[PDB]
Amino acid sequence: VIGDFNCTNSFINDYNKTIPRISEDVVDVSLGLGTYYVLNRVYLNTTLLFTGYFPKSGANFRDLALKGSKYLSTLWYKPPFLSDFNNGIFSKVKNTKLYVNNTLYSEFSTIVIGSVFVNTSYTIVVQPHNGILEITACQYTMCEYPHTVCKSKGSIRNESWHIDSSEPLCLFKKNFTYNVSADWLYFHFYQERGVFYAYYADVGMPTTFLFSLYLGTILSHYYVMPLTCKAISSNTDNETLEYWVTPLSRRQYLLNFDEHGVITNAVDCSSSFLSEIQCKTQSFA
Amino acid sequence: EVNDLLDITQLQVANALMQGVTLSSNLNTNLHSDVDNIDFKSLLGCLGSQCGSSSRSLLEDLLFNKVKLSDVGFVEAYNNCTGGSEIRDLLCVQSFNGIKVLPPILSETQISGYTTAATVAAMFPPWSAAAGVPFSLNVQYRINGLGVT
Amino acid sequence: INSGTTCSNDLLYSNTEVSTGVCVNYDLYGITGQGIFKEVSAAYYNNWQNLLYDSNGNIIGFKDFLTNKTYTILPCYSGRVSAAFYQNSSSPALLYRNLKCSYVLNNISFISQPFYFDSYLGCVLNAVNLTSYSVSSCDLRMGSGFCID
Amino acid sequence: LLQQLFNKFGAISSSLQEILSRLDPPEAQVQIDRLINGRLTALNAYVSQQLSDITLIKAGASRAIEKVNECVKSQSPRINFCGNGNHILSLVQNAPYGLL
Amino acid sequence: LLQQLFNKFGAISSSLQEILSRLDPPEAQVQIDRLINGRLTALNAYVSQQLSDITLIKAGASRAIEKVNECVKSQSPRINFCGNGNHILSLVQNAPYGLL
Amino acid sequence: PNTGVYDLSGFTVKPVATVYRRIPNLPDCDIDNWLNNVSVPSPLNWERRIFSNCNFNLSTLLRLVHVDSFSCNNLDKSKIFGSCFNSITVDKFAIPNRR
Ligand SMILES: *[C@@H]1O[C@H](CO)[C@@H](O[C@@H]2O[C@H](CO)[C@@H](O[C@H]3O[C@H](CO[C@H]4O[C@H](CO)[C@@H](O)[C@H](O[C@H]5O[C@H](CO)[C@@H](O)[C@H](O)[C@@H]5O)[C@@H]4O)[C@@H](O)[C@H](O[C@H]4O[C@H](CO)[C@@H](O)[C@H](O)[C@@H]4O)[C@@H]3O)[C@H](O)[C@H]2NC(C)=O)[C@H](O)[C@H]1NC(C)=O
Ligand SMILES: *[C@@H]1O[C@H](CO)[C@@H](O[C@@H]2O[C@H](CO)[C@@H](O)[C@H](O)[C@H]2NC(C)=O)[C@H](O)[C@H]1NC(C)=O
Ligand SMILES: *[C@@H]1O[C@H](CO)[C@@H](O[C@@H]2O[C@H](CO)[C@@H](O)[C@H](O)[C@H]2NC(C)=O)[C@H](O)[C@H]1NC(C)=O
Ligand SMILES: *[C@@H]1O[C@H](CO)[C@@H](O[C@@H]2O[C@H](CO)[C@@H](O)[C@H](O)[C@H]2NC(C)=O)[C@H](O)[C@H]1NC(C)=O
Ligand SMILES: *[C@@H]1O[C@H](CO)[C@@H](O[C@@H]2O[C@H](CO)[C@@H](O)[C@H](O)[C@H]2NC(C)=O)[C@H](O)[C@H]1NC(C)=O
Ligand SMILES: *[C@@H]1O[C@H](CO)[C@@H](O)[C@H](O)[C@H]1NC(C)=O
Ligand SMILES: *[C@@H]1O[C@H](CO)[C@@H](O)[C@H](O)[C@H]1NC(C)=O
Ligand SMILES: *[C@@H]1O[C@H](CO)[C@@H](O)[C@H](O)[C@H]1NC(C)=O
Ligand SMILES: *[C@@H]1O[C@H](CO)[C@@H](O)[C@H](O)[C@H]1NC(C)=O
Ligand SMILES: *[C@@H]1O[C@H](CO)[C@@H](O)[C@H](O)[C@H]1NC(C)=O
Ligand SMILES: *[C@@H]1O[C@H](CO)[C@@H](O)[C@H](O)[C@H]1NC(C)=O
Ligand SMILES: *[C@@H]1O[C@H](CO)[C@@H](O)[C@H](O)[C@H]1NC(C)=O
Ligand SMILES: *[C@@H]1O[C@H](CO)[C@@H](O)[C@H](O)[C@H]1NC(C)=O
Ligand SMILES: *[C@@H]1O[C@H](CO)[C@@H](O)[C@H](O)[C@H]1NC(C)=O
Ligand SMILES: *[C@@H]1O[C@H](CO)[C@@H](O)[C@H](O)[C@H]1NC(C)=O
Ligand SMILES: *[C@@H]1O[C@H](CO)[C@@H](O)[C@H](O)[C@H]1NC(C)=O
Ligand SMILES: *[C@@H]1O[C@H](CO)[C@@H](O)[C@H](O)[C@H]1NC(C)=O
Repeated sequence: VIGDFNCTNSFINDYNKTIPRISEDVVDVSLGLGTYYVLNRVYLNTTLLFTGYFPKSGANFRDLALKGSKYLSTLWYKPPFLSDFNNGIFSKVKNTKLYVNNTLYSEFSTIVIGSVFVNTSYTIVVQPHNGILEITACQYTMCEYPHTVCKSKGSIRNESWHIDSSEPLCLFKKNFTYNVSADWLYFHFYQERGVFYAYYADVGMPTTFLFSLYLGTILSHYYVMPLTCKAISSNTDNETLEYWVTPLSRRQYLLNFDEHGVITNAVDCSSSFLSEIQCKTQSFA
Repeated sequence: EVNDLLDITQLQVANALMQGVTLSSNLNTNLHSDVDNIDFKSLLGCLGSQCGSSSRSLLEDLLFNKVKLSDVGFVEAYNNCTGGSEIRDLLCVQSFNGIKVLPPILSETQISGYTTAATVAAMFPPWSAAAGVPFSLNVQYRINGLGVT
Repeated sequence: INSGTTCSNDLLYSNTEVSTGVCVNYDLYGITGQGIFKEVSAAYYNNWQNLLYDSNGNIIGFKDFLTNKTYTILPCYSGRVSAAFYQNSSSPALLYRNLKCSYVLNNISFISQPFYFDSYLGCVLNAVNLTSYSVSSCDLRMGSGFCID
Repeated sequence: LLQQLFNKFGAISSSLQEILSRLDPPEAQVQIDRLINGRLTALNAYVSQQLSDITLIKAGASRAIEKVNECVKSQSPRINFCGNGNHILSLVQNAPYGLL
Repeated sequence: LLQQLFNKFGAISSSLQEILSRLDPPEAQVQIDRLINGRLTALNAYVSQQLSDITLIKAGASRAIEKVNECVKSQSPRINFCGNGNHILSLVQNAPYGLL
Repeated sequence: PNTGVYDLSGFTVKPVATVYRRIPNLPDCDIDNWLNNVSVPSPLNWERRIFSNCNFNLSTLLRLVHVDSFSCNNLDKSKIFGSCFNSITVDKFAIPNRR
């Protein structure tokens, strides 16, 4: 369903059908959390009335993290979980931590964004590698149940979301580094005019630019890829995987840049009447 | 055409302030700044035979300092555009895309002189701007005409 | 051939040719324009920013990620000339408004003009400096109480 | 008026150098025509607004000429023209873009 | 205004007879619409300029009416209104588009 | 013409050069880090590597390995410097002298 090229056949336990949750936290953009710096530009001691793809003030999340022990449902690959990429997504990802001889191992789930996920069109995969984040925009040949594996104390299965040992056509390939000891990671992914844009941050702040990528097509689907590990749950040291997403919308925000260029305040110009007054006069007072 | 009309109204206002005022050749505003214990020093620029006509009064200086982009501020704004001289101003980016402001045909020190002469014409012989009589006599007759004895 | 990613990067240099003080094209990280560069030290770029902007939407500075050096960008000069032309003459008189005559004789015109001076309005070519004289009617009014006769 | 040089008006970009370096000249004219029409529309609107401001400026200049001639240069038997009535006299002074 | 009928405005020609005798009715609409838009923009600009000229004409008409009422049909205690002041009298005469 | 003051256009500035920067996506190939390898195979069991999805040029290559000749075939030597291929497949081995 994700990819047609079949990879595995065992452990297709089918009966479990749990749903994505709904959080108890509205996204609040008063202190920058929910916004981003404008590509690779600097602004000093100003207010900017910026139109871009932002979240909506007062909206809730959906957890899409899936942890299997050894079993893989086909309802885990359904439009309950295979969602759509209309304008974009703002994401809040929990950074799970394991310890083998008191050595830190970070882990969370990877993410695929594409249209039909075959070897005739470009899909984007963002994948963690324990303090290293590798982004690859290529023509992968996706598995039927694309899934991942943990690497500290691993699972029984083999990590197989593609078998494409030929180095296929890649439009983008890069590596980035982040904090292993971090608590959350925030991610912006959107698309506009046939170009893909991506932003990330690890400390709670506005998210910083990762990359822009000119394609020419329109991505339509994304998927959080399910992980399979050894021991993370409550009988263990109480680790829990989370991946919260909220959609994006083309809307207007008012940003405040101090003299070193840090976003100190933002205003969603349609939350109230005072926000409309603030945004049409381009001032916070 | 709009700029021609602005030049014409500037010349008309300058014409009305000077239409029939006669002054003494022995005046000197460094010596004669007042009459009748009424002080006119803050209204007068300079005039005479040894001053140098580039002067405004006290009131005119107090008003021109609180407004930056006057006819002189525009000129010294555009003088700084070759190099920016800090980094940047809006007026140099405006003028480099074809939007300039021209100076008027009469400087504002000239209109300062024309209002100096309209002031001094009412305080000394022959009192041209006071209907021939001296200043405090004119005030007396004007208050008399309201119902005051 | 001619379809793919394994590209030869040479016929698309990326040298250290940040030549300040002159007007040059630029294609900086997607953004195109022309401008004048000037080397500086800046303290505000992070490891993901390479262009400086203002709230109007103009690009005003940048940081070359080949040399870790910061620069500021200024607009290049564009303007007109004011030609005061009297009938049956052979050449007009020229005013470059708000420009020093050193800048005009160096960076604009290298053509033979033996007469020039630096007036309050700019640089005057093909005319004599005779501001001590004065006139009461003029066809060629230049602004701020000056004229061409 | 200067901020009108950043609108696209239905074209792919607002930069002329971007259009002339990314398209082919039969397809570039279709984009430059939209920018030309939008910028000429902006200039026509500015020129009409200047033509309407100059009429108010001329009305004020004529009344200032009249107050110079009949409250400063002389005094007139009108009531409530200068001042408020019980008006005695009037002086004049030069001001940025006018007269005090 | 008559010289606006020779502009092309982006079309292939400025003649309507040339567009209608060389193209097809789906293809000639694209060319006739550009001429229509350019000529209607020309007419709108002319009408805006006429509407702004009429206000200066009416201000001159009001001052001519007032000079007839108070320098010609009678004589006024205003100083520096007509003439120069030392003004004695004034006559009026008919002129093309006005009054002497 | 009559007497007047006219506003004549002058040519004002011309840009001297071009500047360029693009911060590339893909990673280089480092062909010369393979062509200067130590263990050179013999003409029975020559190697081959497929350098694809990276960036390269020629001048740093052909001055960082001690070239003695570089011919071409079905190609022009300056058509490398522009274009964008799809992969490159370098096969090296040592040479026995009399053959
Ligand atoms: C880009 O992506 C596309 C995917 O969209 C890739 O294309 C895929 O390539 C696969 C090859 O790796 C291929 O898998 C299978 O193809 C073989 C050909 O199958 C035909 O011929 C058989 C002759 O024996 C015939 O039996 C078979 O019929 C079977 O299937 C049909 C349904 O398709 C049934 O109705 C029949 O009843 C029967 O069951 C086909 O007609 C096939 O032989 C292979 O299977 C054998 O090998 C397996 C591994 O060894 C083994 O597990 C299996 O049991 C068999 O022994 C092989 O699995 C995909 O079919 C093909 N997909 C499409 C849509 O074309 C493409 O390769 C990729 N490009 C690149 C460059 O990566
Ligand atoms: C990004 O970093 C990863 C490691 O986190 C690199 O992957 C390694 O690549 C080498 C050579 O290809 C292999 O020997 C290792 O086994 C790989 N490690 C893993 C965990 O896969 C990758 O090459 C880097 N990519 C870039 C573009 O820097
Ligand atoms: C040829 O390509 C080489 C590729 O190595 C270029 O050298 C690189 O320049 C960048 C820019 O600073 C450095 O980050 C790399 O480290 C350089 N490579 C090496 C091996 O040091 C070189 O500039 C190119 N030259 C020409 C003429 O095209
Ligand atoms: C410009 O500054 C960057 C720092 O942002 C330098 O990048 C560092 O380079 C060293 C050695 O090359 C690495 O060990 C660091 O990890 C790099 N830092 C980062 C953040 O990547 C870069 O070398 C500097 N360039 C010059 C020419 O001085
Ligand atoms: C030269 O080529 C050989 C391949 O034959 C490279 O050898 C590899 O060396 C690493 C060393 O850690 C081994 O782990 C690999 O197994 C070797 N590869 C093979 C195929 O045997 C060697 O690294 C190359 N030289 C350089 C400088 O890269
Ligand atoms: C997928 O492939 C495996 C072996 O490659 C085979 O056993 C299995 O039946 C295939 N499934 C389908 C649906 O073709
Ligand atoms: C299996 O699904 C049921 C209902 O869909 C749910 O209550 C249960 O928690 C699931 N099993 C596990 C192990 O979560
Ligand atoms: C902050 O912005 C104001 C806005 O004009 C400016 O005056 C001030 O200089 C800025 N602060 C610094 C430190 O530059
Ligand atoms: C931890 O220590 C044990 C024995 O001391 C060893 O077997 C194991 O591999 C170690 N783990 C790591 C991650 O080094
Ligand atoms: C995973 O791979 C290993 C070797 O690569 C193999 O021994 C094992 O059987 C594989 N497991 C599955 C479930 O395929
Ligand atoms: C982030 O990394 C820095 C140094 O790498 C470290 O000092 C800091 O504690 C890290 N953040 C957290 C939340 O641990
Ligand atoms: C983890 O959860 C278990 C189950 O409630 C609990 O007993 C244990 O104390 C927890 N760990 C910590 C460090 O609190
Ligand atoms: C009267 O005249 C003298 C000299 O002529 C003068 O100093 C004085 O101020 C005048 N006083 C009044 C009340 O006019
Ligand atoms: C013009 O530049 C000079 C020199 O930097 C400066 O002193 C002056 O204040 C500037 N004037 C304006 C109007 O910016
Ligand atoms: C001066 O100009 C007039 C144009 O009206 C021309 O007829 C006349 O010949 C000119 N005189 C000379 C000496 O060229
Ligand atoms: C003007 O020319 C001089 C040399 O004659 C040169 O040094 C200077 O950089 C030029 N200025 C500009 C702005 O091009
Ligand atoms: C122009 O002439 C005046 C007076 O003759 C003199 O003061 C001034 O310095 C002269 N300026 C130049 C640039 O010659």
